[PDB]
Amino acid sequence: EDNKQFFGRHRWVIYTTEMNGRDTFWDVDGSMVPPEWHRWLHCMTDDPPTTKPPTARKYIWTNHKFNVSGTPQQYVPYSTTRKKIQEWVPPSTPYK
Amino acid sequence: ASATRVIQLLRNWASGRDLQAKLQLRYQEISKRTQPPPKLPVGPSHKLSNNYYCT
Amino acid sequence: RGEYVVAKLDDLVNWARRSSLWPMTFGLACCAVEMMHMAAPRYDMDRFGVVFRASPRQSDVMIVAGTLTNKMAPALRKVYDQMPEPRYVVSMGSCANGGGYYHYSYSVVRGCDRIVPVDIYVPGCPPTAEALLYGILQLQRKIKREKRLRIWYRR
Amino acid sequence: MWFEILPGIAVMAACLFIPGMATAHIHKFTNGGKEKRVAHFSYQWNLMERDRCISGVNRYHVTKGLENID
Amino acid sequence: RKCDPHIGLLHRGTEKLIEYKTYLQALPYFDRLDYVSMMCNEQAYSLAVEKLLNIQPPPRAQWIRVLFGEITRLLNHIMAVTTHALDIGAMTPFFWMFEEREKMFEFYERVSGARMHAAYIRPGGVHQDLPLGLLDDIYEFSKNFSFRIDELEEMLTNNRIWRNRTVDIGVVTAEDALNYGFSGVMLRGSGIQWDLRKTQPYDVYDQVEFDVPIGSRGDCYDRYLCRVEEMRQSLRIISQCLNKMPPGEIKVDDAKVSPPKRAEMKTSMESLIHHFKLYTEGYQVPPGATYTAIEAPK
Amino acid sequence: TYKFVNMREPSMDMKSVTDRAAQTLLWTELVRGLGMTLSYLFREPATINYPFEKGPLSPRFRGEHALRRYPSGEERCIACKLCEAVCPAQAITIEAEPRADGSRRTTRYDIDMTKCIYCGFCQEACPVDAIVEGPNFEFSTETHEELLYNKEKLLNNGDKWEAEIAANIQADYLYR
Amino acid sequence: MFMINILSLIIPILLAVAFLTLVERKVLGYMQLRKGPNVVGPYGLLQPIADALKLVTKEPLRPGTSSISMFIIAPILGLSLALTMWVPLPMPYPLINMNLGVLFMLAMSSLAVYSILWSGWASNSKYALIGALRAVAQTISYEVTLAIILLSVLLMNGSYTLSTLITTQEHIWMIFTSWPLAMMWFISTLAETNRAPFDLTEGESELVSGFNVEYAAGPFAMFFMAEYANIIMMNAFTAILFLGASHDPHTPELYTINFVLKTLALTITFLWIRASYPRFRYDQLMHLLWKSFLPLTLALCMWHISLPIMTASIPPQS
Ligand SMILES: COC1=C(OC)C(=O)C(C/C=C(\C)CC/C=C(\C)CC/C=C(/C)CC/C=C(/C)CC/C=C(\C)CC/C=C(\C)CC/C=C(\C)CC/C=C(\C)CC/C=C(\C)CCC=C(C)C)=C(C)C1=O
Ligand code: SF4
Ligand code: SF4
Ligand code: SF4
Repeated sequence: EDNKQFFGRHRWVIYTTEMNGRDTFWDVDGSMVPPEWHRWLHCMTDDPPTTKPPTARKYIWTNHKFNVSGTPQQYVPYSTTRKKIQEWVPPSTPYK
Repeated sequence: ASATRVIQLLRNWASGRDLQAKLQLRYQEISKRTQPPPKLPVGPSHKLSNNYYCT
Repeated sequence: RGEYVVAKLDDLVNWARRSSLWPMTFGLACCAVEMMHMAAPRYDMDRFGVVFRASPRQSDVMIVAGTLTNKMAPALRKVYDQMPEPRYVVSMGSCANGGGYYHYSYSVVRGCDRIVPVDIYVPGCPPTAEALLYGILQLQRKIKREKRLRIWYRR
Repeated sequence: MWFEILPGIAVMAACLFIPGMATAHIHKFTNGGKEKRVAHFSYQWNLMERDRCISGVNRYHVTKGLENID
Repeated sequence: RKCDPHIGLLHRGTEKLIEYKTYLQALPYFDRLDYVSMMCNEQAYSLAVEKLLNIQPPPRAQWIRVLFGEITRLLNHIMAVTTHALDIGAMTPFFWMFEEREKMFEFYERVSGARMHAAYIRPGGVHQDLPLGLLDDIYEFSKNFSFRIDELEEMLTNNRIWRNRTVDIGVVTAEDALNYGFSGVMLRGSGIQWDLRKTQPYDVYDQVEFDVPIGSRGDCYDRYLCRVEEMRQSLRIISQCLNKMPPGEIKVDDAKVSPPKRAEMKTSMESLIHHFKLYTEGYQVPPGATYTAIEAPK
Repeated sequence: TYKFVNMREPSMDMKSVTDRAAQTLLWTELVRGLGMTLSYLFREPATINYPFEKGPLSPRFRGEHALRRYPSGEERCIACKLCEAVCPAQAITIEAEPRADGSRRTTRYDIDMTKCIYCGFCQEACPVDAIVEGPNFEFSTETHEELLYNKEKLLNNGDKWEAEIAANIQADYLYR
Repeated sequence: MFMINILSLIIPILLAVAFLTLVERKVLGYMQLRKGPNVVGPYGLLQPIADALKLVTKEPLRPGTSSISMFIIAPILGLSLALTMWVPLPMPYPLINMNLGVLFMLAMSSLAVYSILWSGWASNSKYALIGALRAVAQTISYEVTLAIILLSVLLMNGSYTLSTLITTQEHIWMIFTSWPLAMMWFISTLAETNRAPFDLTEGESELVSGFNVEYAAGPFAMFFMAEYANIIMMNAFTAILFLGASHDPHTPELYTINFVLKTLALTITFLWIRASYPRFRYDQLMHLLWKSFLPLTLALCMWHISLPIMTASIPPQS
C-alpha cells in the first residue's frame, strides 16, 4: 500500500508464483485473493488482516480455491433431492 | 501515481485554469472506509401510548 | 524435435490471439453501459490490447451485452456468422446468459446460447465493469490453452 | 504517465533514422567517400561521363588530379 | 426523405411481466427500463404507489430522493452529451466525464449495493439510510464537477466544427413539439417554458431553487446547451440538498407498507408478522388508477 | 426561474468584428481545443492496474450468493421460503423435508445465477440472515451449467466467503 | 549496393508505421486520460507485433458478391503506392534524385485513392459504395488546393527538385515566408490521408467502414499500413517543405536526426488533432475547401507569382 497514490491505486497485491499446484508466474488471476485480504484490498475497509484478523470458525476453509472453471474441478449442477415415486418391485417368485 | 512544477505550469497554462486546486483524482480527502457504527433514529410513530393505528 | 517446434509455434499464434481481442459491440441493454465503463479510463480495456472495433469483418469476439429479443435474434446470428472465425462469444449479464429477469417473457429467448455458441459466461445484472474485465481475462487464459497445432501434428 | 509515451517514439525515431543514415552512408561507400554526384542537367552528366572515361578504371568517382598530366 | 425507425428489437415484456409480480417485486423493472435514469425511474413508480396508498415518505427520505434524483440527472446528461459527441465524432470528452460517472457509480454502490441498478428508491421512502461519511464524498465530488463541466463545454461550445454539426439541424417549432408529445428538454430547448420540477413540484422540489435553461433556436445546438446547463443547475440542487438534509427515518413509519427494522423483526410479534406478510404477499393497495410523472433526465 | 441559454448578440464595433475575423482565419477556438487536449496529456491517468489493483467497493455490495451457518455450525436456513417468495425473477427453488434429528432444513435450495437479477431482496427477506450476497463478483464461468448453483455449491460459498461476509454484515447490520 | 539501400528503406518504413499504431493508442489514451497499451511487452512495446501477427493468421475471406480481381489488387495499389512515394524524399541525400520530385509525389498521391474505391466498388456493399463515393470527391476537391499550395510555396524554390528545399530554407524557415499557405497545407494533408477532422472516408460513426469494408486480416492490414505510412510522410513532406534544418555536407546524421524529430513532432500533431475535434459533415468539408480554402488559395498564389518580381528575388533555376 502507498497512501500518496490517488484512491484506487493506493493498495495493490503482487500475486504469488504458485498456488494449489498451478503455476501463476505468468498466469495471475483476479480470484487468487483470500477472503480476509479481499476485504482490505477492495477498499471495503481499512484494517489489514494482520492487524485485525477475521473471527475463526470451524467451517471456514483453510485453503482458498481460485476460479475452478475449465479445469477438471468444476461445479456440475445436479439434483440434491431424492426420488419421488417408488416403482413397485416385481416378485421374483416364479408364481403359479 | 502531484507532478513537477514545470509540468504544473505547462499543464495549467495549456488548460487555462488552476488545475492543482480541484483535481479529478481523490487522494486523501475521501472519507475513511472504516466508519464508526451509526445510531439510526426512530419514526414519529415509535410511541408507547396514544399511537393507535386507527388514527 | 517436431513436437517442440509445433509447441513454440502454437504458443506464438495463441499469444498473438489472446493479446489482441477486438470486441464487436452488440450493445443491447443496461449491460452495455457497464461495458463502456470498462472502456472508460477507470479500467481502460484498451490497455490490455483489447480495443473496440466495429465492422465484424474486422473483429474477433462478440460481447453480448443485454437482453436478446426474439425480433432481433436473426441479427445476432447474422453478425455472428460474418466474423473471420478465430472467434469467441462473451455473454454479459443474466439476461444474455439465460434470460435473467425476462426469462419468462413471450418475446425474450431464454439465453443467447440458443442462437450462438457461447464461451465464458459473465454473471451479473449488470456485471460490474471490473467483473467483465475478469471475464475477458478468462478468455485470454482459454486462448492460451489452445493446442491447435499440437492436435494437427497428432492427427 | 506521459514519459511512458516516449518508448513509443524512440523505437520509431530510430527506425525513421535508418533510411537517412543508410542512404547517406551507402552513397559515400559506393562512391569512394565523396557524395554521389547529382546530374539534374545534361552538362552535369557530361562531366560525369568524361570522368568515367578519364579514370581508366571506368569509375566516375575515381578522380585524377594534376598527377595524371605532366 | 422519410425515417422509419423500426423499434421493438428489445421488446422485453416488461408491462406484461409487471402484472404477475407484486408491487415490491416490480420495483427492479423500472431500474432496467432506462439504463441511466435509475432513481428517477424508481421515484416515478414510488410516487405512483404512494399516491394510491395515500401515504407520504418521511422528510429525510424525500431529500435523499431529490439528492439522488439530481445525481441521476447528472448521469444521463453526462452520457447523453458524450455519446452525442461520440456519434458526432468527438471522442475525447467521452472519456473524461465517464471517469466522473464512475465516481457517481461508487455513490450508487455505497448506498444501495449495486453500481447501476440500485433498487433503492421504494414506495414509502428508501431502503436504508446513507452510509456514514457519504455526504462528505458527495461534497468532494461536487466541488470539482464545475471544472469538469467547463472541460467538456469549452472544447465544443465555441468549436466551429461542433456548431456547424449541430446548429440549425433538427429544428422543431413550438406548436409542432407540443402536438408531437415532446417533453422534457425538447419543450425547453424550443422556447416552451415547461418543467415538472417547477410547475408540478413532487417530493421536496418546491424547496430547492434552480433555473431551467429555456432554449431559443430549438436546433441541436440549443438543446445540447440546455443539457449542459441542466448539468450545472443540478449542482446547485445538489448543494442545497447536501446543506439541508434533515434528520429522521428513511421509510414511512408504518409496517403495513414499509418493512420493519431488522432489529424489531427479530424482537416483536407484530414486526415479524408484518415482515412475513409484506415480503410474501405485499401491501394491498386501494383499487384505483393513477398517472404520476416526473421530470426525468430525458 | 428560467435563464436564456443562447441569446448573446455580438457587438458590431470595429474591435469585435476583427476579433471574430481573427478567430475565423487564425483558428483560435480550435487551438483552445487543441491546447486543452495537451493539458490532459500531461495529467495523471486514472487507470487501475487490474487485477493487481481491484476497484473500491462497499460492504453493501451484492455479488455471489452464499448460505451462512450459525457459530455452532448448523445452517441458518430454516426453509421459510421467504427468499423464494420475494425473488423478483423466481430464480430460487426450495424443497424442504423433516430432517432426521428434528429441526428441518432444505433438501433442495437452488439459485439460478443466470436468472438472478442480484437485487438483494433475498437477503432482506431472510429472517435469520441465512442467504446473503457475498462480496465476490469474479465467478465467471465457461459453461452455462456451472452458473446454476444448488445447495452444495452455495453451502461451499458460505464456508469460503464466511471470513468476509461476517465482517460486512457486522458493519452494515445497524443501518438495516 | 542498391538492393541494400531499398531494403534499408522498406523495412524501417514498415517498422515506423508498425509502432505508430502503438504511439497512437498510447498517445490517444493519455490525451483521453487512459494509459494505452502497456500489457503486451514493457510499455506496450510489443502490442503492434501481437496485432500484426493476429492480422496474418485469422481467417481471411473474399465477400460472396466481391470481384476477386479488383478486391485483391486494391491492397496492392495502396501499399506499393505508399512505399514508392517515400522514394524521392531528400533525407540529407534522397534515395532517387528525381528532377521533378514534387510533381512525382503529387501524381502518385493522387493515385492512392484508386485503391479506396476499387476496394469499395468491388466489395459490392451499400456502405462500401457510399464510403467509396464519399472519399473520391473528398480527395480531388482537396487536391486542387494541394496542387496550388505546393506551387505557391515552391515559387521561391525555382524548381520542383526536393533536394533544393535544403538550400532554399538554409538560413530562414520557409514557414516564416508562407505561413498562410502552411495552414491550408496542413489541413489538406489531414484531408488527403483521411485523419479525423475529416475521417469520413472511414466514417465509423455513420458508415461503420469504408477504408476496409469487408476487408480482412491481410487486406485490412494493407489498407491500414498503406494509410499510416502516408501519415508519417505527409508530415515528413510538410517537415521537408516548410521546417528546414541545418545540413552539414560532411555529417548528414545531424540533418537526419533533425529531420526525424520534425516528422515525429508533426505526426504527434496529427494524432493530437485526431482527438480534439468533431467529424466534418460531407458538405461542410467540401464547402470549407471550395468556398473558403480555394479563394484564399488563388489569392495567395497571385501574391507569390508577383512577390519575387516586386522584390527582385527570382530564385535560381538550377
Ligand atoms: C475513423 O478513422 C479511423 C482511422 O484513422 C483516421 C484509423 O486509423 C483506424 C485504425 C484503428 C486504430 C488505430 C485502432 C487500433 C487498431 C490497430 C492498432 C490495428 C493494428 C493493425 C495492424 C495492421 C498492425 C500493424 C502493426 C505491425 C507491427 C506491422 C508490422 C509489419 C510487419 C510484420 C511486416 C513488415 C515488413 C516486412 C517484413 C518486409 C519484408 C521484406 C523482405 C524480406 C524483402 C522483400 C523484397 C524482395 C525480396 C525484393 C527482391 C525480389 C525480387 C526481385 C523478385 C523478382 C521476381 C521475379 C518473378 C522476377 C480506424 C479503424 C478508423 O476508423
Ligand atoms: S442482466 Fe440485468 S443489467 Fe443485464 S440486460 Fe438484463 S436486466 Fe439489464
Ligand atoms: S438477489 Fe437474485 S436470488 Fe436474491 S431475490 Fe433477487 S433475483 Fe432472487
Ligand atoms: S429466506 Fe433464508 S431462512 Fe427463509 S428459506 Fe430463504 S434462505 Fe432459508
